[PDB]
Amino acid sequence: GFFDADLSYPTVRTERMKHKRRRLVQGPNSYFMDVSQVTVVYSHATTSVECSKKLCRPTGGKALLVEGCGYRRKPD
Amino acid sequence: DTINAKLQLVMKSGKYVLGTQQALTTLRQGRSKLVVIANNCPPIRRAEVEYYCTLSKTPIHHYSGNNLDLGTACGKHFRTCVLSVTNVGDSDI
Amino acid sequence: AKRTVKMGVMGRYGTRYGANPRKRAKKLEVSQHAKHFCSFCGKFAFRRKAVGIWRCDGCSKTVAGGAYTLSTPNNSTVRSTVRRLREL
Amino acid sequence: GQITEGCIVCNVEAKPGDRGTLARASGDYCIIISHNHETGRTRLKLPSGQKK
Amino acid sequence: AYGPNVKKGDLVYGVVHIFASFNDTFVHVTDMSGRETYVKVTGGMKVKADRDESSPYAAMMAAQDVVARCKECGINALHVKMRAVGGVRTKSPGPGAQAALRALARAGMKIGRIEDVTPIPTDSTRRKGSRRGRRL
Amino acid sequence: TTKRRNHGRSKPAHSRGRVKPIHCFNCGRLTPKDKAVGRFVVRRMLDAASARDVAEASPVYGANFPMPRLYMKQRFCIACAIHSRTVRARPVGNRKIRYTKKV
Amino acid sequence: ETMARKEWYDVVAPANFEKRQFAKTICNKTQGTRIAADVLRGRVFEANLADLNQSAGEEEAYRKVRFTVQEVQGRNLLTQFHSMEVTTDKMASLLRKWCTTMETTVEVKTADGYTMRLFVVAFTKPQANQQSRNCYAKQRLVKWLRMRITKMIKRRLSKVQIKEAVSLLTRNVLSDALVRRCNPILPLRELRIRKVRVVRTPKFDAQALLSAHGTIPASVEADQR
RNA sequence: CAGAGGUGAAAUUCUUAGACCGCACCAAGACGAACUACAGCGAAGGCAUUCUUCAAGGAUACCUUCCUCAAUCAAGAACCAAAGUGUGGAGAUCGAAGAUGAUUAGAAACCAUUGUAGUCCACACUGCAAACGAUGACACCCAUGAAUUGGGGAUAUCUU
Ligand SMILES: [K+]
Ligand SMILES: [K+]
Ligand SMILES: [K+]
Ligand SMILES: [Mg+2]
Ligand SMILES: [Mg+2]
Ligand SMILES: [Mg+2]
Ligand SMILES: [Mg+2]
Ligand SMILES: [Mg+2]
Ligand SMILES: [Mg+2]
Ligand SMILES: [Mg+2]
Ligand SMILES: [Mg+2]
Ligand SMILES: [Mg+2]
Ligand SMILES: [Mg+2]
Ligand SMILES: [Mg+2]
Ligand SMILES: [Mg+2]
Ligand SMILES: [Mg+2]
Ligand SMILES: [Mg+2]
Ligand SMILES: [Mg+2]
Ligand SMILES: [Mg+2]
Ligand code: NA
Ligand code: NA
Ligand SMILES: [Zn+2]
Ligand SMILES: [Zn+2]
Repeated sequence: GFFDADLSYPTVRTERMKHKRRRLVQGPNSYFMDVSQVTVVYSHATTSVECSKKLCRPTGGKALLVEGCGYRRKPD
Repeated sequence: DTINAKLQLVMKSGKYVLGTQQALTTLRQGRSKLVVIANNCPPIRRAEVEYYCTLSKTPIHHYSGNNLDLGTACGKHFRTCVLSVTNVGDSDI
Repeated sequence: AKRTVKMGVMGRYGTRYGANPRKRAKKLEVSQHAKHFCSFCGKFAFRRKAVGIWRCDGCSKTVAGGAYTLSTPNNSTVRSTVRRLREL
Repeated sequence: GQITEGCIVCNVEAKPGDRGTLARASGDYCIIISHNHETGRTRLKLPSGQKK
Repeated sequence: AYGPNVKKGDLVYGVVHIFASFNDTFVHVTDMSGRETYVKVTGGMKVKADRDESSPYAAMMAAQDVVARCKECGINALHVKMRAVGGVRTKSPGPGAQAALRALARAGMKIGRIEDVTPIPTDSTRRKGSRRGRRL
Repeated sequence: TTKRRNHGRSKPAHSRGRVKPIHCFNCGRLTPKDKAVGRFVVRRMLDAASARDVAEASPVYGANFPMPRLYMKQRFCIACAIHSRTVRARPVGNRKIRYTKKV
Repeated sequence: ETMARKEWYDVVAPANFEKRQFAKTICNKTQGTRIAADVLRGRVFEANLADLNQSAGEEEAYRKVRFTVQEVQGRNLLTQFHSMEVTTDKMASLLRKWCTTMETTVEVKTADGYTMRLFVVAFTKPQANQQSRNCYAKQRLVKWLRMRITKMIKRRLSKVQIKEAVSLLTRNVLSDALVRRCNPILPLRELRIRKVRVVRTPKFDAQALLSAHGTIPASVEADQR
């Protein structure tokens, strides 16, 4: 302890555990990836994405990537 | 159902004709692309329509409802036993 | 305007035959004069001619069933049972 | 002998070739109970509730 | 005179059904199919008062009467089946069940396998008494 | 004057509407299944004295092979549970003691 | 006197069991138009599996087998399998509180007729390092487990004769296969077949009965003392 | 083969015309034990066997869409345990009324043996409960420690 917690400047340890709509300023949780023709895939996709074959499977949470194609997270 | 979704696309974008007599006329010509028959159709009338489709090699779909359901699915307020679509627009089938 | 409060078609009997006997006969009287749905064709055009005999105005088809209604509830059960046994 | 057990029937012949004597009034029927292949007989429940 | 044609030391098995309620006790010996009975003695055949038909003493006397006569039959070993009233009534065995089984063992019979065969419903009809129970 | 916070059963306010009743093991009174006093008992068929008499006379039962037991799930109405000493009235301080396992 | 008119018989089991002549019984001797064979046919005898397969170990001591008389040959009664069941004390000692109990019913028909019903039961268990207060199962896994058991039993028992089917149940082979293939779906504490009953039988065949009994040990009940 | 049932103790009641008891079956109507828990679902009333089938409901996930569409209420409408009513079915169990034994000063009651209406199903009524958390609905803030049901995110154990 011994550290005073400022409400307007929370520590990274505290703020990292919060629900996305309980942060000081709310924001997204998802991101975009590219796979390899090369296509961009949403991290929480729920529809069917085609190359020539399906690349991901829908899930209750994050989408499931097929095995046998490299993927990389895009910035920003 | 999947068939009902396509009928709405045709009903607003394509061209069609309602009734057995007008559908047979399109089959005698070459303009027919698909024929839909309700399950509530007289057996002798159905056999005649299917024979025309076989001769002209036209795809045919057996609807799962009666002529009341087929008319409702087209947005109409009357019963239709046979439907023939001459033009399909922005639709797979 | 509405011409009677309670008894619609039984009003032809005046004050005679008693309230409960009139009430029980009204349900069957209404049913035997209504137009029932025809599975052949698609119209509400089934009318009873004689007891157990129904004719369609559109189809011009005659069907045998029911003293006061086109199909009895016991008949619906029997059709399902027969279809199930045939599919075995 | 060709009708599955548990079926609903009407116009039943009491004796072969009688051309129909049981379950003929309006709304009536008979119920098939069981078969006996050794004796070649069939058991029925009549509208009155009796078994034959 | 009676008994199966076996050597003098072989074991011949029967089955004894012991029914012990809170009003009586049955000691009943049958074959291994249950279709043939050898002897049957009840506690009520041994006492004179209605309130003693289920006492452990009456059950002890009934068992000894069973052994003293089934020895002529040639039966000298028994499998045991015990039951309470069961059904929708009580499932606890009556007082005479313990005494009857012990008496048979001390009388000379060999004891095979033991099992409880009380009737148990998977779901039941309503039992007697009201929704308030027996108010005694 | 409310005597118990749970009112003598196991039905919180916003959990259930009704629990089906059961017959008392002893008198037959109908009691909701979550209110009645339940016990699972395992009783030996014979006591120690009778068991040794039977065992010596058996070619089956002995040191290696034990003898069978009775298994029962008993549910009582409140009056029958008190009269049979299954539970007793307790001082006000001690009423909140609960046991989760057979002791 | 009753036993002045009784006669003794022997009950023999099919060839799948080591102990052939288990149990003895009595019946009235033939008098007038009443024939002893007519009364005897159709009786059901119950025995303990550990006594039949005396070479078996400890799990067989908790099962009982029933046989039904089909023919009388001298003083011997020839039998066929009727049912099998776990004893009541053993079954009631398997239930625990904070788990879930799963039951299935399977009905299958063997090659030579003989429809039968199976009645399986199973229980869940906690994992080795579990800390939770219960090990209840999800309903989707219970349904999946029930489906797999039904598929394996019907496939296995519909290709064999009645004699081999009994040997699979008696010698504890089918249950082990079920446990091995069902643990991946859901960790199981125990899986048992608790009751088998024959529901329907084919027409009587004398040669089929004889081929199932091998060599018949001779009874000495009718001889002189 | 001579008793069985029932009680604190008995008696009404059944039984050599074979009761009770024992084994395997058959019929019919209810009901789904143990697992069953300060657990789940439902607006409340309520809801526990398996398989097939129909239309729904909530929670979670989302860098999808839309843009104030909301909260709560006289009048008006729908649902609502048990008992009760009407017309058809059904009628195993239990059982208001009634009958017969006891107990008692008396006992119309509590106890015992029975038993009608009911108890179950379909359609139509009725609109009452200690219909209770005796606590109206929507919204905000609020200390601590162990748990539990469903979904999701991050990173040593068992089976396959
Ligand atoms: K008899
Ligand atoms: K979780
Ligand atoms: K969680
Ligand atoms: Mg008292
Ligand atoms: Mg809730
Ligand atoms: Mg309530
Ligand atoms: Mg309690
Ligand atoms: Mg859990
Ligand atoms: Mg008595
Ligand atoms: Mg259950
Ligand atoms: Mg009611
Ligand atoms: Mg009624
Ligand atoms: Mg009525
Ligand atoms: Mg009664
Ligand atoms: Mg009474
Ligand atoms: Mg008096
Ligand atoms: Mg309350
Ligand atoms: Mg109030
Ligand atoms: Mg949940
Ligand atoms: Na011993
Ligand atoms: Na009744
Ligand atoms: Zn018509
Ligand atoms: Zn009680």
